[PDB]
Parts: sequence; structure tokens; C-alpha cells
Amino acid sequence: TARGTPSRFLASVLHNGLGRYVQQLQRLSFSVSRDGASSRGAREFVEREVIDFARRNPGVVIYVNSRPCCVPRVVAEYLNGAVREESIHCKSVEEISTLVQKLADQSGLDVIRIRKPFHTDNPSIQGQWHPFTNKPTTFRGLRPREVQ
Amino acid sequence: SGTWWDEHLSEENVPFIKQLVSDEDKAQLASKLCPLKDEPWPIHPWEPGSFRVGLIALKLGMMPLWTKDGQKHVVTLLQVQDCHVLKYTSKENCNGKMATLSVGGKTVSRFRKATSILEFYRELGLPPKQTVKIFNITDNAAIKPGTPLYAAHFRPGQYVDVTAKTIGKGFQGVMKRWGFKGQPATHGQTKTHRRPGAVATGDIGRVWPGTKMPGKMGNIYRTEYGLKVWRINTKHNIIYVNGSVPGHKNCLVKVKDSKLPAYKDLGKNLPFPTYFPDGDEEELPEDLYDENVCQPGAPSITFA
Amino acid sequence: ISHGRVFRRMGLGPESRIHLLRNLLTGLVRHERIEAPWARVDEMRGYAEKLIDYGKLGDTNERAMRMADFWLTEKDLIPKLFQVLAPRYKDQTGGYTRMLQIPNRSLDRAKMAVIEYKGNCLPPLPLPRRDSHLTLLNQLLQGLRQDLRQSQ
Amino acid sequence: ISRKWEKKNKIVYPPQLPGEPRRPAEIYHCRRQIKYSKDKMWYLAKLIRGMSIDQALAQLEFNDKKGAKIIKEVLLEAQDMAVRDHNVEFRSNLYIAESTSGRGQCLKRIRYHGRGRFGIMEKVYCHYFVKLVEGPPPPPEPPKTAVAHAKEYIQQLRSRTIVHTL
Amino acid sequence: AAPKNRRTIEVNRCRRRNPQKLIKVKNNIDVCPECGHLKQKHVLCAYCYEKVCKETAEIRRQIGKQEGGPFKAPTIETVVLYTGETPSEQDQGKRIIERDRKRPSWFT
Amino acid sequence: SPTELTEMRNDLFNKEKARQLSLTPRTEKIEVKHVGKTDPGTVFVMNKNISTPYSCAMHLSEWYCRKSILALVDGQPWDMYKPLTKSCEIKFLTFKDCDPGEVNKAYWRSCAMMMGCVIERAFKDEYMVNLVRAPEVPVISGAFCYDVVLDSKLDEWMPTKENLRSFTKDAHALIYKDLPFETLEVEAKVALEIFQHSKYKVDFIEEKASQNPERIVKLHRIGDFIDVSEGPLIPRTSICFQYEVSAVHNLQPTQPSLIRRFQGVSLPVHLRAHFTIWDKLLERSRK
RNA sequence: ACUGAACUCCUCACACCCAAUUGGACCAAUCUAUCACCCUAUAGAAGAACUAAUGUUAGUAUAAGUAACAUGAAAACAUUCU
Ligand SMILES: [Mg+2]
Ligand SMILES: [Mg+2]
Ligand SMILES: [Mg+2]
Ligand SMILES: [Mg+2]
Ligand SMILES: [Mg+2]
Ligand SMILES: [Mg+2]
Ligand SMILES: [Mg+2]
Ligand SMILES: [Mg+2]
Ligand SMILES: [Mg+2]
Ligand SMILES: [Mg+2]
Ligand SMILES: [Mg+2]
Ligand SMILES: [Mg+2]
Ligand SMILES: [Mg+2]
Ligand SMILES: [Mg+2]
Ligand SMILES: [Mg+2]
Ligand SMILES: [Zn+2]
Repeated sequence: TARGTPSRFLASVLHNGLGRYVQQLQRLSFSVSRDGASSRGAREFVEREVIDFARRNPGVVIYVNSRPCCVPRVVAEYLNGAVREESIHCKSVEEISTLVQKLADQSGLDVIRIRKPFHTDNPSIQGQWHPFTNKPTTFRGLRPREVQ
Repeated sequence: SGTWWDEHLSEENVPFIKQLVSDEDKAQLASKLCPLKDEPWPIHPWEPGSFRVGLIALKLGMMPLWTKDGQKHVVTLLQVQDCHVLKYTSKENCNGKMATLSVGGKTVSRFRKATSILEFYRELGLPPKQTVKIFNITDNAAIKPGTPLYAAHFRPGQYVDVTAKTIGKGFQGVMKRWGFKGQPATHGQTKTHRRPGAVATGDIGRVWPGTKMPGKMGNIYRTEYGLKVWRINTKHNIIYVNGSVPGHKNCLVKVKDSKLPAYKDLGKNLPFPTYFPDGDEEELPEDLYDENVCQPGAPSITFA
Repeated sequence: ISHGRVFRRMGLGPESRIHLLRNLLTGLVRHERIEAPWARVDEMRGYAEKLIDYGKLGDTNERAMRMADFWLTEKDLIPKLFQVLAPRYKDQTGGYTRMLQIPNRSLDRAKMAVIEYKGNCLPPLPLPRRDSHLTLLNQLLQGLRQDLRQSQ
Repeated sequence: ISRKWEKKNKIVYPPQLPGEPRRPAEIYHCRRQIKYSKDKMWYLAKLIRGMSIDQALAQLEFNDKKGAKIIKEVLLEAQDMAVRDHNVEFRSNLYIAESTSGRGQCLKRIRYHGRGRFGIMEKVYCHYFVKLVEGPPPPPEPPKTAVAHAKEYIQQLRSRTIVHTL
Repeated sequence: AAPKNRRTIEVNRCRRRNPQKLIKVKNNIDVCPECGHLKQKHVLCAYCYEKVCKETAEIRRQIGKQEGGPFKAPTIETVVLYTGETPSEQDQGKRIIERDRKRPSWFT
Repeated sequence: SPTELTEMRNDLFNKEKARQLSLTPRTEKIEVKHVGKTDPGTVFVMNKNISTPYSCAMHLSEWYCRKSILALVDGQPWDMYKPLTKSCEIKFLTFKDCDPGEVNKAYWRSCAMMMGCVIERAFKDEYMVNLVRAPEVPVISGAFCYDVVLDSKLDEWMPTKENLRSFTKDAHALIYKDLPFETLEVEAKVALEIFQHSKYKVDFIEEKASQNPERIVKLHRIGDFIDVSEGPLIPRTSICFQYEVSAVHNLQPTQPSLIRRFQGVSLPVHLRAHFTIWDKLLERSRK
């Protein structure tokens, strides 16, 4: 629930797409087992898909560890300094490729409740409403029931 | 740390300080004996609808009084002790209907009073007083603060109202507090002798506000209306009031003119602002009696 | 309501109250200094002074003797009252006893009091004493006293 | 059981640099298995919480409760060991930082009632814990002034935004 | 009449941590000038009184020793004399109590 | 300008204190035996010139710190914050003692100096104020007094009741400041350097040096204010509770110059008087 | 005229709002076979999952620091007194 969870406003890292778009994902670490059924899909991913992904995303450094492990994992690091650990345990190649692409598309901002589906730093052009907007001025600036 | 006046005083300093403060109090009281010699506030003649200031008296006790018709009336003795006008407030300032006079009575220790009260009395030049009561007056009845008040302010034949805190009986049950009949002694009645019965009704799941229940009785202000002034003793400042006034003996009572509609406009003959002894026109005797009062020293009454 | 009630309710009742006070008073006559609960001491104090007054009234007096016989359970104390205590206080008209509060009892945390007959042989109590005259406040007031007496 | 409070005096901090404020000495001391309710003990612990060592000892000396003398004993022991072992300069220059009661191990007994029926009585035990810190007792938090309240309220008004808008 | 519901720790804390329930700080505490131990004003110093009581007890032991058995209250005044003291003109015709120790400073 | 003068005085005071502190032979230890009715035969093994009687009290209890006003060192009065010099016997003097005469004198002198500070800072910049001295008037007189020479401009000026109230409020502010009474024992030359501007101070230092076998004089500081004292002072400014500046009198022999005697009355926290008694003391102190 | 639903449209998605009952897809932990080797895989097994039985045992709360309970007095602690 919202009351049970932290929230944030919609934001970018450094006004990402304003000047030029910079891919937020920086590093991607994979822990894969040579032997082990959990990492089967992961192995097949490393065999076919990771090379092409690396070519497509030159800004991201990909590390493949290939060590004994019961659960294979992918660790995603972002420019803002966020770290995300995602289990690729007993996942197909398609599922892993999907997940990895999602990580590439995501920024480092926390996946929590976003308060407003829009964000602007200049909401007003004509000038924000105040009580004296849409009020006429009076001669000599006389208050009601003022003699002088 | 807590401190009292004589905490840090020597063996010989205590009597000296006591004497010094007592003498100053005596001097201050003696200073105010002549208000007319001092610059007074203007004295106005009595008009219909006007209300004058009252007094603060000490309840001495009771004695019997007899009348020429032969009927015995018990009277209460009210002694007026160091009664002074303390403060005047205008109607506009008070934000009220009438002008007010704050009047104090019965001088007390300076050492046992708060700084605020002490400062106020210092400005007055009077020793502090036990109780201060407020009297609603008309503008023409205004008296300069510091002016002493005397028992001769009231006159025999006049009716007065007396207000005091009643004798506190502490926490009392329903029978003593509200005169509930209680329950019978025998014929069963296991644990019900003095208990309140049904407090409320079944249908209401509650008890009404202001239901009569056990609690603290006494120690509250009550007014006794339409008490006749039988006698004044000018020497000792004693008022003899008909019947019983609320409170214990040696308490302080607020005495004002009767508010009852019967005695509305009987203030004609009374000294309007107050009685000023220093005026010295027809110097009053020791005792002022009502016509009906059997004076001590009078011959034995025969019903002819 | 207990307006103007001068005697405490103590012991198992009125007789018991008398008997309790009698024992405390006997203790006081013998020892000349007694520790007891504060309230009991305060109650007994009055009787202590009254006893000295009857002691003063005379040895030969039968009324005083009867009173002394009642209040003193140990009979050897009856000479002492008439021949020691009464002659001691012949000068003064009252204030024979001295009562002072004592630190609370260990067991039951009861308010405690020491009562003595004045002029006893025993070591003096650490009585409370008023501040010396040579203190700053007392000096200022002595100055004031001097100025007032010089004015007159 | 756990006895962590004892181990707290065994902490050794590295030597301080010359350009550093002097670290106040902390002393941890407790009495275990006091035959006394923790609830009753709490009041006495609360009483002396902010006080200096001498103030606390004074208050405890003239208290009528059983637990008062026990806390007095613990405080005196703590004051002694503070100067002796923990290199506190002055015995007076100490204040109570922490003062707490905790539950002890307890015993179940039978309480006989006025039929065949009964109740289970519990023999209460408690621990008293104290932490003393070298230095004058910190001044009590001043009551909020009208100006402080006013400032806070203005701050609230100034903080507010147009909600559920662009 | 039994509780209809368990009282919570929040409500119980409010009851038992009320100022009314709390122990009040005492402002009566002063240093006894004689011994330096703390005394409550209006109350005799515990230390000083204990000292006086110890001496009183010793004298009373001696009184009992001299009297011998019960019902032996003297019909004359009593005076206590320490070591290196002789009865005066006033002390003559009084019962003499001998103490093995010296005069206390406070005893006069 | 007054500001530069006080600044300079502070610099000289600090320099002298630093000089005195520098010559300490590396934290030497002194044995100080406590000779009192209370806690008898306790020894303090303390620093030669760092340690003070207050730190001896701090060794004993808070009660000693709170109540002790002076220390008697070898039967001589000594400030609580005045550093010790040698192995000695110490006892602590409070207001409540059988003969608190020394404490009375110390309190009296301290209040005199406080009043001096207040009246110095009180006047406007355009007007000239010169502090003469604090006479050793007895407590029995009823008012501590200070002699002041004002400018020729305020010769015809007499202070109002409101002016006296303002002095009182400034004095209360100084009490609220809670400033320690810093002391310094110096050679005459140092005092001359500090008090070169005020000729009255020059003369007073000269006579004080003359009465001493050496040229040793005593100086006291509250806060940015330095004054030469007749004797030892109370530890702290907070000791005073009731402090009112009573009256000002022009001294009769006003042939060469006009000297105002400022009179006031004070009582400590320990010996607080009731409102009524205090009023009597005020009415006397005005005389 | 406007307001007014989970109705309908709109952007994207879709197995994802009935009692008893019935059909189906998954699955925590444990043991075993074979794997795996910072805690897992495919199978075979089974004392295989507890917000509820005035459930059983244990702990600790509430009522509650409540109801209730206890030591005749002084003293030399010899003793005496009630
Ligand atoms: Mg009946
Ligand atoms: Mg019955
Ligand atoms: Mg029955
Ligand atoms: Mg009563
Ligand atoms: Mg009883
Ligand atoms: Mg049975
Ligand atoms: Mg709608
Ligand atoms: Mg929808
Ligand atoms: Mg639909
Ligand atoms: Mg659908
Ligand atoms: Mg099962
Ligand atoms: Mg369970
Ligand atoms: Mg169950
Ligand atoms: Mg209850
Ligand atoms: Mg009960
Ligand atoms: Zn003592």
C-alpha cells in the first residue's frame, strides 16, 4: 500500500534527454555455473545473446563470472549509483534477454510509488494564480468603507 | 530552594522584624482615619435606582434578642475589621453593566502574600487583606480607594444580604447530602442502608448531568437574603443581623443591601456613599437600636 | 466530619489509647528521653506537661497523688515525679518537654519523634539553631535596627 | 540470560588526536536479581535520570522506598569504580545518562484461595542498570515559547503547496 | 464486575507515567554543618542523632549497672562525669555516672 | 573610543596570564590537606599552578562547589578560582558560618565591582566616565558604594528613578550572564601598563603596591572589564540574587572635581530576603 | 444545462470478483536416487503447510502494583509495663 511504502516525484538523473540521452546502465555482472540446472538458460544466454547485447550497448560493461553457484544472478549498476540484483534462476533464454533489456531501458531511480505522472520546473507561463488576479483595482486604492 | 521570611534571621532579629512590620501596619491603618481631610471623590445625594458599596465582616457568633411584642429573635454578630475600599473600576473598563468597587477585609501577614498582591497594597499604602470582594455600584456611589468602611454604614431597620462559604462537610453520602430516605434497617436489606437507589432509568444507557450522587458538600458560596439589621455597635463595629448567616464563626462574610424587590428603594435614609465618622455631624451613640428591640438597661416589658 | 476533634483515635479504642499514652509517659519519666512514632508522641506531649503540673501541686495532696499513681505504672517513678521533676521546673510555668522530628523508622517508614524532659542529664540533642548574627543579612538588619534606635 | 551491560565497560577506543575534543568518560553498572518489582523500581530509575551524581544520591537518601537504598548502593559503587578504573577526574563531575529497570528470573509459587481453588504467585526479581557520563548534567529542554510556536506555524503555512495539480 | 476488554500498553503507560504517579523531587535537603552528612531541614540529622544515641545508650547501661535490678529510680538528680573530672558545688548531692572515655566536644 | 581601550586591556591581561602559565615547571604536584569540621584529614594531590580550590571542592562533592564562597588557605582568604601555589592547608568558608566576616567582605567588594562595570557601560559615548575606586565600606553601613568622576557636562545632571532602574536591569543582565570572577596576581609595572589612562587607578595601584612588601597587586575580570581590587572576591556573578542600585550622592568637597558616590545593596541566593524585609533594606541603602 | 457506476467508449493489458460441490495449473519445507556445491535441478516418497476446536503444553500480558496479608509499648535490649 501507498501509506506503507516510500514515494518520490517523477525525475531524471541529469536532465537525461534534454541535451543528449545518456544510457543510465553502466555495468552488468552475471554469475553463471558451468554445471547446474539453474544456470542452464543463463549459459545459453551467454552462448548466443550476450555478445550481441554488448555490441548494441557499448556504454555498458558486461562481466561474466562463471563460478559454482546454486542460483545465477545479474547485478545491474547505474550512473546515479543504484545497484539492482536480479535472479535469473531457472529462466529461459527469452526471459533472461527480456530482463536484461529492461535493465538497460531502466534508469537508476527507485521503483517506488511516483506521486505525479508529470513533472515540470516551469508550470506557469502567464503567472500562477493569486487572489488579486481577477480582482479589479480601485481609484486611490481605497479599501471598502474607507473615508480617505 | 524553598524560603520563608525568618529562615535566615537570627534569634534577636526575629522579634525586631516582627515589631517593625507590626508598627508599620498600625501606622498605615491609622493614616487613613480621615478620608474627608484627604482629597475626596465628589459626594452625590441619593437617587432612586442607585446602589452603594457593601462591607466585609467577620462572623463573631450568635446571641438572643428580644422585642417589645415579646418574640425572641436570634441574631448573628458581624464585626467589621479593617474594611477598606481597594479599587474602583469604571463600567467601560470593566466591560460590564455597572461600575465596580473592590473592597478588602481582615488584615493579614505580608510574609504570606504573593509579590503581586504585596506590590498592589504597597501602592495603596495599606497592609494586605484576607479577602477582596467586588460590589457593583452606580457612578454616583464611587468612593476613592483607601477609604475605611464602618458598621454604621448600615442602619437598624435595613435589610441586608450575606454571602459566605458554607461549612465544608467533606465527602458525604446521599442521605446527608441530598436527604435521600435510604433503605430500611431490618427485614433483609443485606448491604443497603444509606445507598442511592436507582440512579437513572433503564432506557437511557447513561446517567443524566446533575444527578444527585455522593460527593463533596459544603465549602461553597451561598447567599442569605432579606436579613434585618436589628442593632449597630459603633464602638466595636458590630452589625446584628436577623437569623443565621452561612459559614463558620471567625469567617469573612460579604454584606450588601438586599436585592429583594420589596426593599428596592429603602436606601433613602441610609448614608449614600458611606458613613464618614470624620464628618462629625450628630456624633452617633455606642449602640443604634431598632424601635422594636428591647434595649439592655431598659425596664421590664409589660404587655399593655 | 471531625471539626474541633482534639484527640486522635489510636490503639484498640479509648481505654487502649489511654493505656498506650500511659506507657509512653512512664517511659518518659524513667528515661527522660523517648523515641516513638510522631503522632503518638504529639498525643502524649500534653499529658507530660499536665503531669508536671500535678507534680508541682504537691506530694501531700491526695488528688495529685491519685493522678500520679494512675499515670505511672512503675511506682518507683512516683517519688521521682514529686521530688526530682517537679522541683526542677518550679521556676518556669510551662514548656517542660521538647519534641523534635527524627529520621523515619527503618522497618515501616513511620514518621518518628524524640521527646525529652528539659534539663535532663543525658547528652544534648543536635537541636536546630537559627543563623548567626554575624551573617550578611543579619548584619544589614542590625544596621537598620541601629538606625531606627538612633532616630528615636 | 544475557549480560551485555557488563561487557560495555570492556570497550577500548583508539587514542585521540591532539586536534579533537575530549571524549566524556562512560561507566556502565548494574545490579542483578534484586528482590523487587521492576515496575516499582522504574519510578526510582526515572527520578534520577537527568540528575547529577550528588543530586541523585541526595534524593535517594531521603526516599522511603526499598529500591532507593539499592540504587544508592549501585550509584556509590559506580562512582567509586569511575574514579578508580575508568580514569574519571572528579567523583562529583558525573551525571546519570541512563537509568533503567529490567525483569529478572522469577519463581512461581502457589497462593491458596478460600476454596479448593488457588492462584499462581510470582516472586518478582529485577535488574537495575545505570550509565554514568563524566561532565555537568545537560540543561533541561526549555519550554516552547510563543515565538517558537509562531515561527513553526508560519513555517507550516509557507511549506504548503497546490496539491493535485500540474 | 470483570473487565470487558484488555487494557492496552498505550493506555496503561498513560496511567502509570502520569505526574501524579511520579516521585517528586525534594528541595528540603541541606548539608548538616556539624558532620557534613545530608540532612532534611525540619528533621534532626541522622548521623549526629545516631552519635548522641550511642552515647545515651552507654550512659544508660552505666545507670542500670549502678542502680542494680528494677524499681530503683533515685530520688535525687543525676550528673554524668567523664575521665579527669570532679563533682562541683552544684554536682554535689547528685548521682554520679562515671564514663571510661573523654568528654565529647559537643557534650557541654 | 571605549571599545579599543577594553580590547587592549584584555590583550594585556591575556598576555600576562599566558606568561604566568608558561613558567609552570611541567605540572608539579602539591599536597593540600583539608582542615575542616566536615570530611576531616582528606588530602588533595593536585597541580602546582593549574589547580584551584574549586577543583578541591569538585573532588569532595557538588555541595562544596555550590556553597563554598571563599577558601581559607593557611588562614588567609583565597578566591575559589585563584590558582594555588604551594602545599597548604585548605578549608571552605560559606555564608552560613559562625564568623562569615571574610565572606561578607568578599561579597561586598564583588558587588561593588559589578556596579562599577555596569555604570561604565551605561553612559553614552559623548559623555566621559571615570571610575575612581570602591571604598572598603562595612556591610553594617547598609550599602556598598563606588566613587565615579563624570564629565563637566553632567555636573548639573541628577539621575532619575528610571535611570536607577536601568542600572538595576543592567546589573541583573550581568548576573544572568553568569561570568566567573577571574583573578590575576601581578607586578606593579603590568598594572601600570593596563591602567595607564586612568590617573585615579594609577594612584590606587601605587598605594596598593606601597602597602605590600613587594610591588604585588591584584586584578579582577568579569567580562571585558578589569578592575584592581582591595581583596579576594566571590567565585561567580550568579551568586547575587537581589541586586538594586539604590542612589547617587554628590560628595560635599567639590572644590577641584565633582565625585559621584554610587550606592547599592545586594543579597546572595543563599541568604534571600522576603519582599518586605528587602524594601526596608532599600530604603536604608538610599541614605 | 450540469452532476452522477466497476455500464459504455478511450491508451495499454486480460485465465485473474458466487455458498456447498466439481475440474484444472502451480507450489513451501523434509527425506531418498542422481545432480548441485553460499542452497540448487529432475524425479521418487511422505507424521508434507493452522488468524480459530471454552483445543494440549509452555512463556508472557490484562484486571493490577489492585484484592488481600503482617509486628501490644518503652528500654540497658538486662528488663519492665499494658
Ligand atoms: Mg431510615
Ligand atoms: Mg447490614
Ligand atoms: Mg448473603
Ligand atoms: Mg482532623
Ligand atoms: Mg488503628
Ligand atoms: Mg481445604
Ligand atoms: Mg463519472
Ligand atoms: Mg478499469
Ligand atoms: Mg465492463
Ligand atoms: Mg477482461
Ligand atoms: Mg501434518
Ligand atoms: Mg502457531
Ligand atoms: Mg487454539
Ligand atoms: Mg480497580
Ligand atoms: Mg484493602
Ligand atoms: Zn550531622
